[PDB]
Amino acid sequence: CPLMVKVLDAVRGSPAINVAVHVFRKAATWEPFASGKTSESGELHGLTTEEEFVEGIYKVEIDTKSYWKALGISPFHEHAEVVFTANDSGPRRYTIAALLSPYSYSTTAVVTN
Amino acid sequence: CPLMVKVLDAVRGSPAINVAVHVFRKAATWEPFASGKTSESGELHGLTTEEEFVEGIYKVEIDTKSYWKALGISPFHEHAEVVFTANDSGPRRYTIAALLSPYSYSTTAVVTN
Amino acid sequence: PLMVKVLDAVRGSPAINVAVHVFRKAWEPFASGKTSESGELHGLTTEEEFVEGIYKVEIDTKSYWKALGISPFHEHAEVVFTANRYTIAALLSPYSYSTTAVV
Amino acid sequence: PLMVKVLDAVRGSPAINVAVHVFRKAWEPFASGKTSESGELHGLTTEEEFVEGIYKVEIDTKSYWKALGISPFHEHAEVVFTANRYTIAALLSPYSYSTTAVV
Ligand SMILES: O=C(O)c1ccc(-c2ccccc2)cc1
Ligand SMILES: O=C(O)c1ccc(-c2ccccc2)cc1
Ligand SMILES: [Ca+2]
Ligand SMILES: [Ca+2]
Repeated sequence: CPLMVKVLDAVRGSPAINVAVHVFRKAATWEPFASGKTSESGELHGLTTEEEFVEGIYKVEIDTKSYWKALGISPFHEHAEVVFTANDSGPRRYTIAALLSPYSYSTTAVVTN
Repeated sequence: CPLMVKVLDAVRGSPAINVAVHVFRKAATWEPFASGKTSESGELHGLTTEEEFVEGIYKVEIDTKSYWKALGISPFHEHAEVVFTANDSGPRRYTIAALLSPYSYSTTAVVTN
Repeated sequence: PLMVKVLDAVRGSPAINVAVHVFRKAWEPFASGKTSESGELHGLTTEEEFVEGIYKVEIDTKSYWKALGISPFHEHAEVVFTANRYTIAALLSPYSYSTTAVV
Repeated sequence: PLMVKVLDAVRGSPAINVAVHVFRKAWEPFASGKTSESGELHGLTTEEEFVEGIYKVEIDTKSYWKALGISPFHEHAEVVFTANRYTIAALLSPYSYSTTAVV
């Protein structure tokens, strides 16, 4: 799946591979929810399950800093942090897509069902 | 596949479904090369083949105008037109991704092999 | 030393009267304001105050869209960077945003 | 009536000395120039000349990246719109660009 993240690299013209993604959910403060790394295709499947993914405000943080530093590029953003309310009118499936540059990022959401 | 196009809609939070995509190749003027429509997932596979996709300058035109008009939205851009040299140092596979808004578009490329 | 600009990709206009909050990591509130008629927010800080460190610029996009009658995806366009004149620009759509920094 | 601005997302700077060509559909060349130190190109046209119609703004991004020693994907960031003050902004990366219009 109900939460998928896809990341692309604007500098290299590739997927952003092995980038850390942390998801938090807003507590009664940000409580850890799930995390993972992108695959060779830039995708991260299997973050969560239908049973774990409840209504709430979620924060997806993509660790852009480590990713650029590891490629020998200077990162401006510390991380790319997408915050949204999920499932408020019923369960949906979300894809969070992000395009990364050293001084910019773009992000969109696809919401289904 | 060697040329794939993926389109997303920033207004509706969905794939851009059934959007016309025309590809031209620069002639000895823009000669028609291939065209198609995006699927229910926003993707257009099967534009061309390894044997047809030669070196050249290619223009991918995404018909944003028809797409917005059909949804009852006012389009500013007539079309989103990505122009690139392909295969100059050998065959590669290209994915052209585009994110559409009425007054803006973002596009990136993923290049493999 | 720090300017924020916000643009609306759906209407093709500056995003007016948008709340912008800036935090510095000790998140200490650091500066805030509302966008002008041009989509720009000047006068956030001073050179004396704006020291190197890690800043978050949080733009209240949700309130913006809701005032226009459009249901938005995000709570805010939130933007986190290490410092060390900065213009932070945000381009808004209901289900998307892009941000950049020009230094 | 028509301004073009170009930003570099890799270096976090204005894109300086970039060629910009504007065409009007009869493609008739209509206006052109090079970006200034601020990444902006003013003085392209006049209110008398800038009539409603379909315009292409073509930004010579390839030459820009090549001067910096970076191999670029695109030939140009080309941008096509129906008119009817316009600022057309382009944010450049080697394998990507975003463009917007603020009217
Ligand atoms: O693989 C995808 O579905 C995909 C990933 C990223 C994008 C994207 C394009 C431009 C800006 C931001 C994101 C589009 C499609
Ligand atoms: O008017 C400006 O200064 C400006 C316009 C657009 C952007 C921009 C931001 C994100 C994506 C594309 C363009 C930045 C600055
Ligand atoms: Ca609810
Ligand atoms: Ca060759």
